[PDB]
Amino acid sequence: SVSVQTHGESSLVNKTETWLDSTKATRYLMKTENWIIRNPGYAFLAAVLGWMLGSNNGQRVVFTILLLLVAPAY
Amino acid sequence: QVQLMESGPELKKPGETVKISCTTSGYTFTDYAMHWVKQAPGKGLEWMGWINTATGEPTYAYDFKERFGFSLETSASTAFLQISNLKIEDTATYFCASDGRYWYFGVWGAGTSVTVSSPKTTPPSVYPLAPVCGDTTGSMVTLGCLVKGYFPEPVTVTWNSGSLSSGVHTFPAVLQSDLYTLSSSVTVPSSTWPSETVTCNVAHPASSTKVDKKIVPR
Amino acid sequence: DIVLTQSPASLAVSLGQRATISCRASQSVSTSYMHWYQQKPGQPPRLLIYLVSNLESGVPSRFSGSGSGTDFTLNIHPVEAEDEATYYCQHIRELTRSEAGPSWLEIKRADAAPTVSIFPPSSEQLTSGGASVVCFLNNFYPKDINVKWKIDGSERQNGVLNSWTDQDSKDSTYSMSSTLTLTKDEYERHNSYTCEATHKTSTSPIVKSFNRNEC
Amino acid sequence: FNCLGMGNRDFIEGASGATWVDLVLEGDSCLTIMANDKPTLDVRMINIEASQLAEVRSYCYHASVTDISTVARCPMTGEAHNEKRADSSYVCKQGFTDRGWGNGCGLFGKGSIDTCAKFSCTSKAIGRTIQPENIKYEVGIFVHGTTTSENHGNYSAQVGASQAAKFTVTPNAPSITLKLGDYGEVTLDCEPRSGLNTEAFYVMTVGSKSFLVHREWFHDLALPWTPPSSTAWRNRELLMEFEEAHATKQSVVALGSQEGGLHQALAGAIVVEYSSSVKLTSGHLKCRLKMDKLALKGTTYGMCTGKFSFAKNPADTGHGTVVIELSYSGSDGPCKIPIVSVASLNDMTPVGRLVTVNPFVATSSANSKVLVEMEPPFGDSYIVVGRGDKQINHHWHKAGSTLGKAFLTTLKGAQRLAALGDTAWDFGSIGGVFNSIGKAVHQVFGGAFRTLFGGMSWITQGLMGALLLWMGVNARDRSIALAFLATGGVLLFLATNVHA
Amino acid sequence: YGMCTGKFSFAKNPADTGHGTVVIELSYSGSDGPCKIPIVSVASLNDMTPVGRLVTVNPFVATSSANSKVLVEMEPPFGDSYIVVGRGDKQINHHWHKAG
Repeated sequence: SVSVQTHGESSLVNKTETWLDSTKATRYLMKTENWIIRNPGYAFLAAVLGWMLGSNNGQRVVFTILLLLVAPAY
Repeated sequence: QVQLMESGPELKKPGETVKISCTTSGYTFTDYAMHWVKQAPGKGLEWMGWINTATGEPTYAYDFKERFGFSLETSASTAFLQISNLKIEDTATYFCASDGRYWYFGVWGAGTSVTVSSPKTTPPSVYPLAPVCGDTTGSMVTLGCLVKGYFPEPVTVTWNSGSLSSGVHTFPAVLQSDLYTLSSSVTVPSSTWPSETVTCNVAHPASSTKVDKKIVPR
Repeated sequence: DIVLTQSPASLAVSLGQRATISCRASQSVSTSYMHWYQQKPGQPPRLLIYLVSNLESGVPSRFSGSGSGTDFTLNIHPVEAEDEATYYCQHIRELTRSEAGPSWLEIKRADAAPTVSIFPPSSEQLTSGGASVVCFLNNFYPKDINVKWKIDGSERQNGVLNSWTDQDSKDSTYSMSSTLTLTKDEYERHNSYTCEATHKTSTSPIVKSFNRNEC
Repeated sequence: FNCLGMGNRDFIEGASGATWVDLVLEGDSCLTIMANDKPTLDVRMINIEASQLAEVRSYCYHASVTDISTVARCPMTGEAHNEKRADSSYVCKQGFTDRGWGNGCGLFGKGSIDTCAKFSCTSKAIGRTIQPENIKYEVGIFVHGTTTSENHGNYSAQVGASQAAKFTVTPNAPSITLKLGDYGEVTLDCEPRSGLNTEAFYVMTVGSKSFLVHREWFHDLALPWTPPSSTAWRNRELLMEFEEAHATKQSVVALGSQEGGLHQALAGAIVVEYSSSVKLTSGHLKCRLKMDKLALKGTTYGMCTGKFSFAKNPADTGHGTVVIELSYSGSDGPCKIPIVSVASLNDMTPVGRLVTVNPFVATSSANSKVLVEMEPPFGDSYIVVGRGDKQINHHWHKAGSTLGKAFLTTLKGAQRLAALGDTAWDFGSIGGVFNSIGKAVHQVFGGAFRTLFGGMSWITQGLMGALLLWMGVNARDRSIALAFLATGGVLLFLATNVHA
Repeated sequence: YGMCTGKFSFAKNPADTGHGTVVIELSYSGSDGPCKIPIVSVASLNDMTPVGRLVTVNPFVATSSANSKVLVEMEPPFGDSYIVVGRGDKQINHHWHKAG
């Protein structure tokens, strides 16, 4: 549809003010943050799954911070 | 400078073929498509189509298809409009254009007037027209010159070698048996006729006839 | 798919007065994509307004207009004698690209009555076998006019050839030439020939008559 | 056309050794060439022009429902057929209506209906395909002579002095030779059809304005579209919907105008205007500047013998140079304008270099304004105009010292490497060996790798790079950089390049 | 047959045959014919050394009639090349690139 699969980004030459540039940073995060605020109860058990498996410490967060970004808009 | 010249007025007969040329200047030829626009006898402008020039591709308007064609010559910057099986209804003026795509064009072609008829080249019948008593109104005697049955156009109708243009109205001519009939009327005061010579000079270089007729009183 | 029509088809207005053309496009929301062409008879037009807000190169700043979707306008506040022409307009978005039934500018002046002169056929034409009775109507305004050929008090519509010019360059009036074509034998079997010209100026038709027995 | 007051002004340091140079330029950026025997040049793009554009297809974003027709039938009858399926203008769809004995039928639980609605497009977008030969490039070129605040920003004025020129390079005529008059002639050999990629994208018109879109994404747009000629469209059922079926009543409803969704579908698209020829903002073109005939004349001219004045006060161009305008009141002209850039007043040795070489007075007329630019060194310097008691000076200081400037070349150099693709090494001009293989190594690296997974948008390639940086943590000896190869650079850089 | 002494023109614009070669059609306006048509395929303009080979060997003008169209094909090398028709000022060139 027209809602998703935007032209961005051209990335050919293009040093200029495009149609939407400064709003491109607000595409995902804010809409995904509005999703995780929409569903806080998920966010509590979300990061729990990272500490469950692998016992490798620092890469357990690699699960969470990536997986917490999966659930919004699938 | 961008100026589009075309083949001039063309004399045709039904059943023949013609290729209407459009010569362009001021730009590289293959870089602009040629918009072809027909002007109907009722002065309607009927758009014929545009030819992709690169690539040499004609794009017809559906009404104009299969009896018309768009052909090109790149080097001399001459666009061609080909027409097969000429018809009398096609008598009209044709135009070309230098393509600015969906905003059309900035320059109009010079125009091509095609005449499809079946006449014989004929000198006009030039008649000095004597005004009657009821034709003299308000100190002026109106005089007139009938130009009848000439082919082809144009005819140059002047009065006393064009010396008096004052009340001269040269009227258009229409088709009678594929011949043209017009009339021209000079308006001069009553003191100037028949005291001064008034002679309508009809120059028809197409038939090579320059006719001089002076109106005489009754 | 889209139908275009331009109104008023003929507008008589003096120079300097604003002329706003009421105009429309049938297939709707053209965005702007509407133009204006001025064409004198026997010439190619000239593009007046593109983008609906913007002139071409050669067209002077007196031309303007606005609109979107269906309706569009051509607004010339200082109309001029150079503006005299047949106004055209044409559309984009969908295809095929087509125009509208055009509109004429006419410079307004005082209503003028025609000068009617009906000439009997020349002696040269009679010897040729035909007779063409011509009727010249000169310097009449506006263009609304009618000619009626009354032969012996009876109107004949056969052999009537009406040649009239457009709005003049000098006095900006109209001139008409009517022609009644007959055979010499049919010419000599009918006596009274007159062309009555009715016009908005003269409440009665202007009657110029001659008989073959008269002079 | 010139580099005066442009947003991006970059320079060229002449090493001489050749009269020809291969440089890439842009619409916004203006290149400035400074060489021996060759005056100071301005090279920039005005815009990108295209002559003839073919119509690829169109898209109807806004539609309306007309003439809803639903032919009801009984269960077990199988398919329902409405007579409107003959015309393609009517949008027909199968379906069913659950039937009782109360409504229209003698059976229960099932049904069949054919719902047809005439399609009416309120608004439609149109795309355009670019032909390579039709592409034109208007390249403003300028050489710095005696100038004012008027003529220097003026084109036709410097054409009278033959110091500025315009021209159109096309694939049909990529080479153009233009004369600078008193300073000689220059030959410019460009590459119009390889400057951009003509077939890489289309030009899409949304509403009144037109915009650029990738042509592979152009066909992948999900929305009712249109063939070039006239009538029969595809996927026009997407702007309309259906509902439950109660007896014969079902309402086909049309989606609203998708123009906003099209503007939402546009993100990195460049706004492009047009009149009779489309003018593109950001240029990419590869040209060859041949300076062979360009030379210096009137070095025969000696110094000016009389007082100077400031027509305008000095300032910083922000690009690293200082420009001044001088009104010379002396009548001894034409004369070479004395001027320098010095460290201290007690030291007459020139240090800073003149941006505009050989300042010269046009005519003997007094109070004639002259605009000459110079590049002072870093630190405290002085602008000294004239010799002897005739001189009026000015103090200048520039904090851009080569420490930070080395990064301004480095960091922007990698920025010059990014977004320019393989043409980024054309700043390696009069190249070969290094510069040749430097592009060649990046050639196949530009034809593979970054372009293979290319299409990543902002944090998509940026976030995984931080996870690919973890690939450099877990590795083995001699295998360290193997997982680290594409991680550092070419990936996180462009992510840091565009923030925002 | 020595070289042709006069201006050239493109009867049709250049394109790629898709088989690895580039064909052009040239309308020669010079009246000095019959003459061998000057033409080459070069790497850069500053380098006059021919690199690409002519598919149609020995291009030739049929008759002295001006504006006579001639269709000659050549095979340019890989990368950025140039189609140069003629010698001296008389030449009109074109840029070609082949990614194969």
